[PDB]
Amino acid sequence: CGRVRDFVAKLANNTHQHVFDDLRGSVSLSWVGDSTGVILVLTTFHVPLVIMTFGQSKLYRSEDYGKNFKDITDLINNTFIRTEFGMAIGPENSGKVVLTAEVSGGSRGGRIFRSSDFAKNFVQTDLPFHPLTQMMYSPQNSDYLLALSTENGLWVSKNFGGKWEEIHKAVCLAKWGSDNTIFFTTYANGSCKADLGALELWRTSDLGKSFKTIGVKIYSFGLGGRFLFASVMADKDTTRRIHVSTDQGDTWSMAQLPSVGQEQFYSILAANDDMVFMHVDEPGDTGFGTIFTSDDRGIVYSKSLDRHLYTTTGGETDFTNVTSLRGVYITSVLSEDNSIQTMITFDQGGRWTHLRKPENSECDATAKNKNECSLHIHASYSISQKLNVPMAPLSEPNAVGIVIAHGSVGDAISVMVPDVYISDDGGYSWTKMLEGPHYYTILDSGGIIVAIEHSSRPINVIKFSTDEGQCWQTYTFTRDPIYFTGLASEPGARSMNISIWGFTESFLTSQWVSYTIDFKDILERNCEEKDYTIWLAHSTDPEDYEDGCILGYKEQFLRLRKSSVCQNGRDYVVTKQPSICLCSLEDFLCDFGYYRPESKCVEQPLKGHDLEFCLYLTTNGYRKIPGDKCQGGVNP
Amino acid sequence: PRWDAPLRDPALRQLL
Ligand SMILES: *[C@@H]1O[C@H](CO)[C@@H](O[C@@H]2O[C@H](CO)[C@@H](O[C@@H]3O[C@H](CO)[C@@H](O)[C@H](O)[C@@H]3O)[C@H](O)[C@H]2NC(C)=O)[C@H](O)[C@H]1NC(C)=O
Ligand SMILES: *[C@@H]1O[C@H](CO)[C@@H](O[C@@H]2O[C@H](CO)[C@@H](O[C@@H]3O[C@H](CO)[C@@H](O)[C@H](O)[C@@H]3O)[C@H](O)[C@H]2NC(C)=O)[C@H](O)[C@H]1NC(C)=O
Ligand SMILES: *[C@@H]1O[C@H](CO)[C@@H](O)[C@H](O)[C@H]1NC(C)=O
Ligand SMILES: [Cl-]
Ligand SMILES: [Cl-]
Repeated sequence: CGRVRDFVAKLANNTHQHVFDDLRGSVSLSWVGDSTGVILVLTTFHVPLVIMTFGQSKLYRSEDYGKNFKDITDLINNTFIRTEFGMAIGPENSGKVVLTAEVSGGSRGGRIFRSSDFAKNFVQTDLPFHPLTQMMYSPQNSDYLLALSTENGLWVSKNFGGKWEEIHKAVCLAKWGSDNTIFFTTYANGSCKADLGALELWRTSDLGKSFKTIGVKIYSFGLGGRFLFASVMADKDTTRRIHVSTDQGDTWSMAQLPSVGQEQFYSILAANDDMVFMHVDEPGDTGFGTIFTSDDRGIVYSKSLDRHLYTTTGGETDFTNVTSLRGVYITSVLSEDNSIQTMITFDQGGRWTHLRKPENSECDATAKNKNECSLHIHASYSISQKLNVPMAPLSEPNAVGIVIAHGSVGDAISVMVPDVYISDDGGYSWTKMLEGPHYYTILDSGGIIVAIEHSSRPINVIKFSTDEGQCWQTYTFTRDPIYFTGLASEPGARSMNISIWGFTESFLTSQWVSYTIDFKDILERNCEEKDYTIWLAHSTDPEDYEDGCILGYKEQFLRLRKSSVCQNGRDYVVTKQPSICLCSLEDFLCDFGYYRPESKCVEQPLKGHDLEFCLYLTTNGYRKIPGDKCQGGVNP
Repeated sequence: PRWDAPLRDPALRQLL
C-alpha cells in the first residue's frame, strides 16, 4: 500500500482555479446535459427590505467542467433573478435552461429568460400569469412545459414557454405522466387546504383540449413507476384509503392497505416498473410506521418492515435505495427500547437484517458486547438532528458494489462524531474507509473515489483512491486554504473532473472560489479487457448451487480490478450476465387471503384491512414476486 | 451568504 509516485506533477497542471464574486453574494450551481461540460453559476446579492429596492444577479457559464467561466450577465440584460424558482434545466441533452426574473409592482404577469442551446443565447418572455411553482418540463418532450400560477391556475406551453394558455382554473397539485399526459387535482368551493379530502382528480391526454374526471373525493395523488395512486376519503368519515390504477385512471382498484386518519400519511418510498415500497404512518404521531411492498399489480401488499423511522409531517426518512447493487435497500428503524437501528434488505424487502460489523472497528458505548455488534448508517434523520454528518450515503449504478456512508459501530446510531465506511459488495461486508467525517464523490464508474475533510478550520488537501478506497494518496491543491462548502462533479459518475468549492480566509473580504481538478493523467491509460475480473453478486456460500439467487436469478459482473490503475471511460457499460435460478416457494409471495405459519402459504379463517379489501378476488394463494425471473423448479 | 448545488430531478417523496 502506497504505490503511486510523482502524482503531484500529474495533478498540478490539471488543477484549475477560478475566483468569483465576494461573500456579499450567494452562489447557485447547475449542470446542463451529459457530455457537455456546461455548468451555470448564479451569483445573487439581496438585501431584502419592506419592498424591493436593492439586488443584483450575475450569471457565469463554463463549458469545460468548471475549470474556466465566462461572464454572461449581459445575456439576461440587467435583471434580478429570483433564486426560489432556481435554474429550471430541461431533460436529456435538450440544453433547455429557464430562469425566472423579478418584476415591478402592479405588473399583471411575471417574466422569464430562456435558452435552448446550452445557455449560449437567452431570450426574454413576459408571461400572462405570475408563477407560484417552478416550471415542470414534460419528460417525453422538452418543448412542453406546465406551470402553476399565484391564482392557482394551471398554464401550459407547446413552444418552450413562448405562449401560455390557462387549461384549468382551481388547481392544487399537477404533474406529467407518460406520453405527454397531465394528471392534476382541483378544488370546487373553498381553497386547497379547506377542500382537502373533497377534491377531484382530472386528466388530459392532449394538453388541455379534452378532459376526463378520473377520480372524486380526493385527498391527493401520486405517480409511481407504472402505477397511478390516489388517496380517497371514505364518505361520511374523515379517514382515507389508497386506490391504484395501471391504465391512467380509466379503471381503479382499492389497495390491500389500511385506511388512515388525518394525522397519518402514506409515502411512495420507491417505485419502478415492477413494484412499490409504501410507507404507512402508525396513528397518534408516534414518529414511525410500516413499510409495505406491493405485488406487480400494485394492489396486494405484503408487510415488509415494522417500526420504520419516518418523522411527523414527512420530510425525514433514512430509506435509501443502494443503487450500486440490485435488490439492496438500507433504512432506519425504532426499537422497543427507543434506540434507532439500521436494517438492510438484499432481496427487495423480503428479509431485513442488521449490517455486518466492519473489520477495522471497535464497538462503541451503545454496544452491550465489546467484540460483537453491528454497523449503523447516518442519513437524513441524523442530518436533521444536527449530528456531524456532511453527506448521506453515496452509491452509483455504474460503480457496481460501491456504497460509501458515515456511520457508527454498536447496538444503535451513536451521537458521536462518525468515521466514513465503505462496502465493495453492496453492503454485505464493510470497512473503515477514512477516519473522521468527509465529503465524498465517485468518478469514472469507481475508477477514482475522491474525499475532502469536513473541518471547522480551512483546508487545502484532497484525498483520492484508485483502488476503491483501500489506499489513499493525499494531494495539496492550493497554497491558500479555503473554507470548504461543497463538491460538484458531472451527474452519472462518468467524468474525471471534480470541482472543489469554498470561500477564502478573511483578507480585505472573503470570496467564492472553485479549484477544479482533472485526473486524466493520474489514469493515463484506458482499461483493457485484462484489467477486469469475474465477480458473483450476492455470494454467501460459494460451494452452493443456488449461490447469489436474488429474485430468482444471479448476476456475474466484470468488475475493475483494485490493483489495476486505468480509465473505465465515458462510453463504459456495466457488463453483466444473469443466471436464471430454479423457482422455490421463496420466489412466490402469498396472494391475498393467505399467510405463513412455519414455508407454505395457507388460507386464514380475516380482520382489519384484509376484511375491508375482501368486502369492497380468485386465487390459488401464491403469486410471483414482482421482478422475480426464475424459470422451472417449484410451481403452484 | 449561501451555497447551493441542487439536483435537477431530486426524487422527493410523494405524500398521500
Ligand atoms: C433502485 O435503484 C435502481 C438503480 O438506480 C433501480 O433500477 C433501475 O431502474 C430503472 C427504471 O426502472 C432501469 O432503467 C432502464 O433504463 C434503460 C435506458 O437507460 C431502459 O432501456 C430500460 O427500459 C429502463 O428504463 C434500470 O435498468 C435499473 N438499473 C439497474 C442498475 O438495474 C431500481 O428501480 C430502484 N428501486 C425502486 C424500488 O425503484
Ligand atoms: C473533463 O473536462 C474536460 C474539459 O475541461 C473534458 O474535455 C472534453 O473531452 C471530450 C473528449 O471526450 C472532447 O470532445 C470533443 O468531441 C467533439 C465531437 O465528437 C470533437 O469534435 C472534438 O474533437 C472532441 O473530441 C472535448 O473537446 C473536450 N473539451 C475540452 C474543452 O477540452 C473532459 O471530457 C472531461 N473528462 C471526462 C472524463 O468527462
Ligand atoms: C433585453 O430586453 C429588451 C427589451 O426590454 C430586448 O429588446 C432585448 O432583445 C433583450 N435582450 C436579450 C439578450 O435578451
Ligand atoms: Cl429468491
Ligand atoms: Cl449572512
